[PDB]
Amino acid sequence: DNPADILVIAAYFLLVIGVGLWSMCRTNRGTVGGYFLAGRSMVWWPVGASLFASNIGSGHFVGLAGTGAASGLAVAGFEWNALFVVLLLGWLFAPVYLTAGVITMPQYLRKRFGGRRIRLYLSVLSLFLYIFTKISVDMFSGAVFIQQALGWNIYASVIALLGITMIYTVTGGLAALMYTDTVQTFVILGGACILMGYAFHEVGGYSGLFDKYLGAATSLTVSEDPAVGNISSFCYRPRPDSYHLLRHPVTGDLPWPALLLGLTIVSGWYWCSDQVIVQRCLAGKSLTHIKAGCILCGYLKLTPMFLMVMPGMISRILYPDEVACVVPEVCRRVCGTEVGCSNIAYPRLVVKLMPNGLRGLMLAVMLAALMSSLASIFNSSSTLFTMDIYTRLRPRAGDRELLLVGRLWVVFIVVVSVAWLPVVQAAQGGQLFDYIQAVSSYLAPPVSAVFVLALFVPRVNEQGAFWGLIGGLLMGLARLIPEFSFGSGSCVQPSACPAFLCGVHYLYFAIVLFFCSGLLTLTVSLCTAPIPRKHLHRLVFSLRHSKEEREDLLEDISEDPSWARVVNLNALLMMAVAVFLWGFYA
Amino acid sequence: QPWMQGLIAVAVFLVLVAIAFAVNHFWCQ
Ligand SMILES: OC[C@H]1O[C@@H](n2cc(Cc3ccc(C4CC4)cc3)c3c(F)cccc32)[C@H](O)[C@@H](O)[C@@H]1O
Ligand code: NA
Repeated sequence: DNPADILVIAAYFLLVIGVGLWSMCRTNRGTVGGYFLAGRSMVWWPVGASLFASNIGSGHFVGLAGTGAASGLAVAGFEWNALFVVLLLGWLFAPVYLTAGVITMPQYLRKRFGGRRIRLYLSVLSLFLYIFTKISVDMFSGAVFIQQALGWNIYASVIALLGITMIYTVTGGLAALMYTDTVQTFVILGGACILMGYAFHEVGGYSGLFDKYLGAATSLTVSEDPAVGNISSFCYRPRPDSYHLLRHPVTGDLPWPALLLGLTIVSGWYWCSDQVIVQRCLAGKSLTHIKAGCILCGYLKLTPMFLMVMPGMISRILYPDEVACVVPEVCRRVCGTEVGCSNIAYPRLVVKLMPNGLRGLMLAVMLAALMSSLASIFNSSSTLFTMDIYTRLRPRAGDRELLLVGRLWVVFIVVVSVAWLPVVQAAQGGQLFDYIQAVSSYLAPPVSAVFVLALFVPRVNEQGAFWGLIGGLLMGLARLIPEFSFGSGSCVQPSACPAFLCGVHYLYFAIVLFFCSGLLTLTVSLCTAPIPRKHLHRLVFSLRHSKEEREDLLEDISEDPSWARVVNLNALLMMAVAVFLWGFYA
Repeated sequence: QPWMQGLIAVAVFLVLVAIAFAVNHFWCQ
């Protein structure tokens, strides 16, 4: 309502419109290549900025600050795992996807294994995973942020947000979102650093955070409800391993073996196997540029500890009776959620700490985060649907029809997400960010398993790869179904779920499920008749440098020696900095 | 000390990458 906020939001919209108009004037959106793969013309800084911006949504502010508030700094693990896995994208996965000549990741499996059915299976599974693990988090965390910071209607505001991002997505191709993602990455980091600064000033520096956080308990630990009573000292007190990434392998909330192995498997899928991230790398002008983009994205994937997780911990320190409330009556009075109020951590810092001018900037940050993630999901899902499902139903379709079907799919997935908004608003508190990481850990590891076996084990054939994916979903669904049955509850009200099904951390189930899907794929592969070498040139990590005539069931990825040498040294320096920071907070 | 854990972590990582250059140099060529 102060004019400075409205001018900052209009200035942000003018930046995004301006870069969109410039990209549309520059690039060709008349062809499938241009609109879905940016012309394969995207140099390193759009690729890095877009990898970052496609990933960091409103979920990262609300979820990582919230979980920061609730559980301390191990949740940085989600982000910091990414750092290692992006080097598997640029150096292992991205080269093979450039030599395969693929527009989609289901198409890669079509070329590698050769059935009609692995491509269709994976497209449909990918579309569900984007409704459940990507669109859900953006709608939900957007709606949290609006409820707390703005106070507007959390239906109408989400319809408006989903509708503006619809236009932003359909209007330009992959070249408009990736240039716009360079501005959105600048706004996200810029405004998020300014909030980090205000937060750290309020606790009295970095020393302030680490001497006040373990003391930051609520004073209201007695419920008016009988059979709740005096709340346990275990839940309202901060965890005494709050300052440690590497938490106890059986009793830790994020066990360290589960963080390192189990997140690498789920991050495997998310960064190396999944249309949303990999489209950014299928649009790079060459492999050196993809690799350089993968370095930038890695350094940006450090920033979320300092910009989201530690600010959420400062919110617990500053507003302990509101962010760290345990009494259901008090939590229902504070944010409307009986199971806790972690999720208000990030949007209370914006309300309480930001002056007249910068509240607007932090609204622009959440909008930049929300729009970049939602647009990237809509565009990738548009590509999946168009180029895998619609080219099945119409093979002789052609590049004008496929762009129209592409643009109408964005309208349909927006309408599906409006339909889905009440089911995601049924998630009560910080439960949702556990559900998304649980669903990612039950559906993604069989896909991680087939992509690693597709890329490194040429014996693995179509029967193996398909029956591994279906075996994989059967095991994943055993966990997912019985769980969601028993609910979550809270630490105050624990669920009646049987220890067996869920004592085991969901990221540990990721490791089991990966090796079981991989084992089933290898076993059914080794039983059934193999795929020979004439079917496999430039589709496997071995044969990415082949030049031989493939028989089907940009091809040249050799880069300048000097620029190769530069990006290879920068991958090693970025891993040293990663490893130092994991040691520092271990 | 956090700083010693950081430096020790980096030192172990530089040992592993030195091993990776050793193994591919002697066992791929
Ligand atoms: O699947 C693994 C991938 O997860 C991505 N990712 C990270 C968050 C943040 C987060 C995480 C956990 C929690 C609560 C403790 C459970 C709250 C918030 C996230 C999200 F909120 C929605 C959707 C994907 C999200 C990371 O960016 C990526 O590097 C990683 O490979
Ligand atoms: Na984003």
